[PDB]
Order: sequence, then C-alpha cells, then structure tokens
Amino acid sequence: MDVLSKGSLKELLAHLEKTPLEEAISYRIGTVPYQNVLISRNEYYNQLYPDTTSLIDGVSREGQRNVNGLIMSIISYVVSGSGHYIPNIGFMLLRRSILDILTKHDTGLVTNNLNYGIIARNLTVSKMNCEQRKRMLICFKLLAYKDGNQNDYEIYLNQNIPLKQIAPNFIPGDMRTVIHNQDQLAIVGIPLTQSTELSIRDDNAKSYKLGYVDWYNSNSFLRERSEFNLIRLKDRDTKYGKLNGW
Amino acid sequence: HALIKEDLGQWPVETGISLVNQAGVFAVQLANKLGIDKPFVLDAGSNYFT
Amino acid sequence: YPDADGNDVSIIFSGAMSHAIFTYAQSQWNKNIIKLDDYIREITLTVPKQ
Amino acid sequence: ANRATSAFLDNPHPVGVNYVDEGSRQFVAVAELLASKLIDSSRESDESNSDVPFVQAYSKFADDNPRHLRVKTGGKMANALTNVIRSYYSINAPAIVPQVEIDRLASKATVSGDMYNSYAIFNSVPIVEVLSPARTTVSIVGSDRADVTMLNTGAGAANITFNFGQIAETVILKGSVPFQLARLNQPMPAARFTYKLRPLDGPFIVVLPVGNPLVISATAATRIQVPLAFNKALVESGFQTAMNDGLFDIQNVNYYSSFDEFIISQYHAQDGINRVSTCVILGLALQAYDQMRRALPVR
Amino acid sequence: ANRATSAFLDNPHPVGVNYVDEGSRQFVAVAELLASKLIDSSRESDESNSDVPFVQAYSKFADDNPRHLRVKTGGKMANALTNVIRSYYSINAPAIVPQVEIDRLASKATVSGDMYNSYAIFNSVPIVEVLSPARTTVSIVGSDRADVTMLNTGAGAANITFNFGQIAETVILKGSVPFQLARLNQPMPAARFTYKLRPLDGPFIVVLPVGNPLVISATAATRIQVPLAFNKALVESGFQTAMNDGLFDIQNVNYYSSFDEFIISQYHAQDGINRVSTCVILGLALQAYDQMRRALPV
Amino acid sequence: ANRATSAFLDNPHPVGVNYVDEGSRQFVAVAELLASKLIDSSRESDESNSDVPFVQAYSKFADDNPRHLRVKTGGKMANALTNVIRSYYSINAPAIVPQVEIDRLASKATVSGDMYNSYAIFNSVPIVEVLSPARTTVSIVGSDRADVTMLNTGAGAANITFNFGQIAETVILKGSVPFQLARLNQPMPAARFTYKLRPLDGPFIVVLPVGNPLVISATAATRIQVPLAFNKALVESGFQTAMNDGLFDIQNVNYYSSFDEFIISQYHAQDGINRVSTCVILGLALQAYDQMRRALPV
Repeated sequence: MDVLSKGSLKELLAHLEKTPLEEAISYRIGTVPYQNVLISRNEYYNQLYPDTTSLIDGVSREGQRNVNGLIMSIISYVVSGSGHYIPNIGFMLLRRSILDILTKHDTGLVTNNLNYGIIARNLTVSKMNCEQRKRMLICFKLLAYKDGNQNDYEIYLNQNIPLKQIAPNFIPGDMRTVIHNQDQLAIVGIPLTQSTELSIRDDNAKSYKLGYVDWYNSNSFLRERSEFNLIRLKDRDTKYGKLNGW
Repeated sequence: HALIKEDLGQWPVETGISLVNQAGVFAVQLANKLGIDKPFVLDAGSNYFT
Repeated sequence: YPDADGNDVSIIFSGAMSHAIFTYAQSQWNKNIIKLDDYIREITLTVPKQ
Repeated sequence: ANRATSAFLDNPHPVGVNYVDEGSRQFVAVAELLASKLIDSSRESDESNSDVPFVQAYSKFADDNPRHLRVKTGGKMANALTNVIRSYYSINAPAIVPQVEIDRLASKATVSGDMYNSYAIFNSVPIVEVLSPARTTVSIVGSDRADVTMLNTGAGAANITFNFGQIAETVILKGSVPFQLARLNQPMPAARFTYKLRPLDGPFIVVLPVGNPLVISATAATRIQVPLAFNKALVESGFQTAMNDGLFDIQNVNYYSSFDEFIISQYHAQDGINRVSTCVILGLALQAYDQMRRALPVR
Repeated sequence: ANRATSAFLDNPHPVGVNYVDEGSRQFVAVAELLASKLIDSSRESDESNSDVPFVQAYSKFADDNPRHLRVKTGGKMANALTNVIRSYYSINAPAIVPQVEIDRLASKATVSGDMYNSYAIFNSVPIVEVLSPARTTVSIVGSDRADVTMLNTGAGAANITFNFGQIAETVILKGSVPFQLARLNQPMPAARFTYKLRPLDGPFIVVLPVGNPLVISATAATRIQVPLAFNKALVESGFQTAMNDGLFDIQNVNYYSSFDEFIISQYHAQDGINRVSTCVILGLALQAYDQMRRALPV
Repeated sequence: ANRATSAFLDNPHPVGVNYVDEGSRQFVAVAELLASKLIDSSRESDESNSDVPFVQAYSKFADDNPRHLRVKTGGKMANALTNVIRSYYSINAPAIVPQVEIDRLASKATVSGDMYNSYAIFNSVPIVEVLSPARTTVSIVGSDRADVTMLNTGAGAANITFNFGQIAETVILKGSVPFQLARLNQPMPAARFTYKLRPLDGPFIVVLPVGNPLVISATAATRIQVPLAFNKALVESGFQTAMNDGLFDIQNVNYYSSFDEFIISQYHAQDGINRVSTCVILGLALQAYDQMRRALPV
C-alpha cells in the first residue's frame, strides 16, 4: 500500500532502500499462477465470470526457489503491492533491502543470466497499465546496469516498441537523472464508489484504492506500537551464517 | 465469630402490587445511588499506596 | 496491575451484586465509546461524496 | 470376498488451504454477525413500513448507502464472502481475495474468532468396509440412516464383517429380525433386536442365516468442535443455496447431499483431523451466506 | 416396457382461491406475529413470577381477557385462522370468514403481507417417470430421499430413463455400486458413485448391468419464494397438528405426509405456478396455528 | 402365519421411579430455565468484548464464580442434573442424589407452568404386528418412515394384516404401486396410492397380488403432553450427547436411536400411560443438559 502511493522515481527508490526483502516476499501458499478459473461477480451477472489468474493480482502465488523467482516476487510487489511465496529464502537475504538485491553485488545473488523477455511474459506485461510497465522497466534497468547487461536492455526495448515509448529516462549510475525525472508512477492515491470490478486485477487494485484513505490515518499509531522496543531488521548485524541454495 | 455482609439497603415490596413495577422503580433509585445512570468511565488507577 | 491494552485492573474484596451491577453498566457504556477515527468514518457515510 | 462401502465416503476431494489463519477466521465471524443483523433489520423494516432499520444495517454491511438506480447485492463484503466460500471447498478453486480486504473487513466488529468454543453432533453413519463371502450379497443404501440388506444363498451360515471406522463415537444397529453380532474372537450372544457399539472397539462379525434376508439399520453420532454461533439449520440451508447458485462447480470435485456427509467424508480421509477445521470455517461462512441472500433477494 | 412414478406426485387436488388478497395476507401475517408473542409470554411469566404478561398477550390475540372458568380458545382470531386454513387446502371447502372480520383482525398489528421477499429450500425429490424395458424391475420408495431399486434379469445390459421434471434445481444421485449415467444422445462416462445433475437438462439414461440389484438414492433441492417470517420447523409441526385436528378432512382430496410433499406435488401440476402462491400462504397460516394451539391446547 | 414387528417396539425396559414428584419436577424446570440463560449469555459475551453476562449466568447456575484456572464444571446443579438423567432412564440406576439437595436447587428460580401445559408431535410409526400367510415374506425397516416390503410367491392373492396399535392419532400409508386396503371384515375399495387411517379404527387388511413386490411407506403422528418450554430439536441433540457421555450405560437396558423412538416405545407398553410422564421429565432434563454442555464443554 505504501509502495503503490509513490509517484516519483525519487520516492520509489527511497522506499526500496528502506524496505527489506521480507515485505516483498509472502508466507501464504496461494494457488497456481496461470489458470483459467470461474469467479463470482454477483453485482453484474448471475453466471460465474471467467478470468485467468496471474502474478499481477495482489494475491500470493507459488514461486520457485531461484533468482528468477525472487526477481518476479520483487517486481510483483512494486507493480501490485503483494509478493509471492518463495519457500525458505533465508535470513541473510530477507534482511537486505530491495534496492540492494537489485543494484548491489554484496547480496550473494547472481543475476547475469536473467532473460528480460521471459520475465515480462511470466509477469503478463500485456495486461499492465502505463504506470506498472514503467515500474517494471525501472527494475529491469537497475538489474541491467548492475550486471553490465545494458545492451540486452536495449535489445529488449527495441523488440517491444510500445515499451520503448514509455521507457524511463534515468541512468542508474547518475544522480542528476533521478533528481530531474518527471515520471508519474503512482497507482494508489487519494481521489470512487464502494463497488466491485469484473477483473481480478481491477477488483484487487480498487481495494487498495479504497483502503488508502483509511490507511493514511490509521497506520501511524498502530505501527509505532509494534516496533516500540524492536530492533530494525534491515541490514541487521549477525554472524553471517550461510546462504544456502543460491 | 466473624462474617462479611453486603449492605445494599432494604427495599420493601407489597404483595398485591406488581413486582416488576416495583423493581423498575427501585432500579432507577439503585442506579442513582451507585452513580451509573449517566455515561461514565471508571478512574480508579490512582487510589493505591506503595 | 496493568492489562495488555494498558487499562488498570483493580482486584478488591467487594460484594456480588455490587460487582455484577457496576461491571455490567461499564460494559454498556463502553459499547458506545469509539475511537475518533471510527467516528469520522461513520460521519462520512452520512454526507455527500464531496 | 466381496467389498461394500458407503458412497459418500469414496474419494473425498482436497479442501482449501487458504483463508484459515486468525485474521480470516475473524472475517468469517464478522460476516456471520453482520449478516444476522441484516435479517433482523429486514423484519423490522417490514413491520414498521420504514427503510430506516434496513439502511442502517446495509450501511454497516456494505459500507455504502443504498441507491435506487443500482442493485443491492451486499457490496464488497458479499463479493469477498462468496469467493472465499469457493476456496474452502476445493484446492482447485482460485484464491482471488486480497488480504488488505480481509483485514479491513475483519475490523467492522469485535468478535472472538475461535472456532472451538462448543461442539455439534453430526448424524452421518460411516460404513468403511463390509466384507462378505462368495455366496452372500450385500447392499448399502443411505447416508443419515444406512440400510444394509444381506441375503445368504450358500448352504451354511455366513460371517459378515462390519467396519465403522475409528472416528464415530457411537453406532446403534437395529435388525428387522433378531440377529447375532459379536467382536473379533468373542462368543456370540443370543439374538437381539438392537445393539449399541463403539466403532473404536474393533471389527464386528454378524452371523447371517440362510433362510430370509436380513436388513440392518445403522445410526451414528459424532462430535465435532464448532463455534458458539454454529447453527445446523442455517448451515444446511446455506449449503443447498451454494450448490444451486453454482459456487461448487469446480473441476474434479465430489458432490454431497448435505453438509452432514461432507464433513464426515472429509473426516475419514488420511489427514481428516486437519481437514475438519477448514470445513467448520466453511460451515460458518455458509451460515453467513444463507442469512445474507435471504435478506437481499435476487431472482 | 413399464413406467414408475413417485407416489406423492399423483393427482394433486385443486387448492382454494379465497383469502389470497392483500387484506387476507396481512391477516395471516398478523396472526403469526401475535401467536409468536403468545409463546414468548410464557417465558416472561416465569421471569416475572406473574401471569400478567400472558394476560396482555392473550387479550390482544382474542380481544377478551382470559377467564379461569373458561378454557382459553383464542376467540375470533382463533376461529378465523382455523376456518381460513380449511379453505386453503381444497376448493370444496367453504369460505365462511367474512371480509369485514378479516380487515378488523388485520388492523391489530402493522405488517406487510409480502410473500415474495425471501426463499426456502424444499427437499422433496420429484420422479415424474422412470421408463424401463422388459425383464427389468424398478421400485421407487421414499419422498425426501427416494431409493430406486433396479434389477436386470435379462441377458444383456438395459437402458433405463429418468425424468425428474422441469422444476427442481439440482438432483444428486448416489448409487450402491458405481454406475453409468448420461444425458440423451451423449456418451457414457466411467462408473462413478455420485452424479450431480440439473433436471432441466433432459431425460437421463442409466446403464443397468445384469447381476445384483442396483439401488440409486436421489436427493433434490428446490427454491420457492416465501415470506421472511417463514420457518420450516414450525410449518411442518403445524401441518401435522392440522391433519390430526381434522382441518384437512374433506371429500375428494389427497393426503400428504409432510408440507414438503404437498407444495412440491402442487408445483408439478398442470399449472403448478398458480398453486404455489396459495400453498405458501397456507404455510404461514399453519405456522401461526402451531404456535397458537401449543400455547392454548383444546 | 408369520409375525413381523418394528425393532424399536420390542421389550421397553422399565423406567426409573424416583425424582418424579412436584419438587423434583420443579428442579428440572429451573435447570432448563437457568441453562437457557447460560447459553444466551455465552453468545452475548462472545459477540461483545466483555464477559459480564456469562459471569452472572454461571454464578447463578453453579453457585460459584468462574475462574480462569479451574475448569467450569457447572457446579452442583450440573452434578445433580447428570445423576437424575441416569436415574430416569432405567430402574437399575443408583439414584443416590439427596432430595434436600434437589429442593435447594429448585428454589433458585420459580416457574409459571407445569409438565402438562402443552403438547408435542412425535413422528415414529408404531407397527405392533404384521401378519402374513405361509408363502409371503414381509420385512419392516425404519422408524421415522417405516418401509414394509412384501412379496407374494404363492398361487393367488394373499391378505396381510396391519396392526398400528391404538395410541397413534393418524397414520399415512403410501405405496410404490397402487394397492387396496380396508378394515377387517369390510369390502375392499379400488386401488389407490395413499391412504389416511386412524389406528383405533382397527386392524387393516392389504391385498397383495402375485408378481412384483409391493413396498408400503408409513408415516405416523402422535401427540404427547409436554411443558411449554419443550423443544424437540434441543431434546434430540441432548439425547445424543447423553448417550455419547455414557449416561445410559446400565445393565439390562435397551438402546434407541432417537428420543422420539424411546418415548413411543415406552408408550406402547403395559402401564405406558404412567411411563410417558417420566419420559417427558427426562426429555426436559436432556434439554437442559444440551444447553449446559454446549456452553460449558469438558
């Protein structure tokens, strides 16, 4: 809910630096990602409404234990607000922040073999709005410059002309580009009636939209009560035990 | 010998007249005596000694 | 002694009906004590959308 | 030997694994409480010929003041409840309700989400296995009251083995004519009309004579922990409404006549002790579903 | 070829046409509401240690105060409710209660006689016909759970046709042994224990192998629109009470075991929609009757 | 001649003879009233955020205050209620509860009623005997809905005698195929599907043709005087709980599936008029046991 309200590249990057990977992942099994299902939308139809599940719905789904699974969960969190279920990630990765997973080499994750075309297909980029595509391209560009695969990012953009039109105009190394960026990446925001939408993505997105006004006021006190005497998880000092399976 | 008694007063009742009617009238009096007829919050966290 | 929510629980020797009547009245009034944020939400539902 | 089993105990489909945490149990409990208030407000509205009691209850339920041009279906809470009911029934049902919605709807009232306050008695009789020799014929018919018809054709009396499982608490057997029943490796008592058995005690052998068919009627009672708001009359009515509306039309699932059979069939699975908890939650949701549709009718 | 049918579905008798209008519907709603207060007045009397709550409840229901030398009967409303129930069951029953008396009793409490603001589930399984070929025996037993016993003494497998009507919403079939069932002009699937089917789909063919008998248990669910004050448990008890008291004792009518069978049998008549509305109003009247007579036995 | 009887009608065991006086009857009514307030209070406490209604309800019921560490046994009222239920079932039960303790518990509340104020309808069908000739075979299965399957393999039509006793009010007979039934030494009518009979009319003869078997389904209704607070749904569930908790495990006793079967079996016996009085008291005790246990599981 907080990641969706960020409307600037500066605010989105600042949030990712503060947020650990734990809130990008989820601990709920969910269902299989791609599946033709019939859902009940009684506000419109007596019959069951056909739809296809995906990873863009704000609902947890099963993900494999690999770098592709971790990347998909991070992007889904940015573009949808809810991550995926990757089993037993490990303490060392969960304590790192999202941006360091995307842009730093000390995390212990190899991302040199990522295929951008396959990730977009798996994330169903076709059923994404303008804001979501921009956020996905921000994550792709950060990974591309981290591993030196800047050429592959350009090849992917050239193959997808519509994405090339709305691509972000920032260079990850430079800071002048981030300061002067003028993109609008906000998905949720204060304005809508308490009604139901037909699609799973549209219904879940509207649920975030209607709950943002209430979340703006109620989160302050309830949060502060939780970590009144709690040590911050992000970059927590430890004995640096091990990283298993990566 | 010793004992503990709860003193809530003496409220006589007439046999011929309706008991629910008398109980309702006595209920208004009892609520006023206990001070619970009007909205209130108990503030009894300060009366202690260490 | 303090409770989980921050309230103060007083344990005293008292009568049975005095405890029952007083504590029941507390529950009834507390049913209508709500947070300000919840009150604002109730108000907003009874006014036009603007 | 021949094997006979009750139809409703054959291959119970897996149940949902989502919406079973404490937050989701609170959401179902909140829905059931608010659905009940809706039906009481509907009676008060009819009696007083005013929409004030209904508007107040619908606003508390749907968080949206009713409008003439639109259609009243329960709002977002109804959408979440209906789709959550589907998820409990089968694993193949999708999980589409986000958890920001569940937490938001769980806060509309204060209720204890514990589902183990009280108990309930379910009457479905489980006959897992009836074993008969080659000369005999055995037929099992019924769910609430199982009727077992046995006919012996061979020369001598036959022994029939009854297996009632290990979950049912008590089982009462009645015969059209007096019959002989005993345990494994136990003397046969004199012929009686009715027997009371403990299914945990062991397999039971029935001596079947060669003369005339013997019909044994079985009735069982089992105890399953349920919340204090559980009401069997409402849950059963909610079950049929869900089946009629098509909420249970998922691929590769089994269909049951009543909620009695559904919960008992799921209990007798390999991991039934964990499946019953989900079914109880589905039962409370169905009771909330029943009260909600009866208050808001759609033809 | 033989055909078999459910016993309770045979020859539904015509129902009454009086006491269906708005004023009469509100009389039944008032009678149900006031009779309910009569039962609850007993619990109030226990708590209040006095008979005043009961006296108030009976005075409103009967327009007369209770007496100790008289057996409490209910007065005009009890007489009106009893006679109105008789008219509902048969068209041969007289309509004795005047309209003016109905309007006066309908003004006692504020209600709306809307009988279409809710629904109920009725569990009577309708088997209109079962068509079987020669050398095949078919027996239909039961009304709430219908058991069909099928025996094939012939040389080969037989095809038996089921017709569940066009009214029931769902029917679930559970067999003693796995069997094959399919719609007309459809291929047969693998043998399964349970089938869920919509009667509107069409006649169903079940394959009967030669050997031991096959028994199929049928459970059906039907949705009928009823008033919000409807309670199936009270209606069912009222049906048995009225039958015992002889309110249904009239020439040239049929007798049913339960109200579930009565309403479904009438719904499957030549024009069953005309009789469903009257049957539901009879249900509310019976629910009022059960409460009134249990509080005031006679 | 062959004789076939219902299973549940065979050998009703003697019912206990203690705790049936006016004072003991008052105790059961008070226990039922206090238990109902307990379960209603428990629901309100769960609905609300505070536990006041349950604390008062349990204090009145158990004569002590609830504790978070000790278990909620229900007090001496729960102990007395459990033991009297044991005594009511069989005459061989101990019945060692002092009468002074019963009177003390009966003074907690006062009840404005008795055990004969109202009535209830019981649906078990009594089939005392079915008499058949040498060649025919008759099987009776069922208690809520009796199903009598008769098959004729002789030369010609046979006559089957039905005895429904003299206690039941009305019995409804339905058949798989139309059949003829008439009273003893009376002409037979044309074949019909459903018959309505008064068991006191006399033994009934049924014409059984040679050929396919005939199955007759019987439903009966009996009226028994009960207190106004009687509820069959609560009594039936209380009956199952008592059996599961082992309150009925006594030597030389009979076991029944439902309380409806138990009360009809006792009524259809010599001195059955005196037995139903104790069975009704036991039924109301089971109502209190159900409500008390569902609020305080152990």
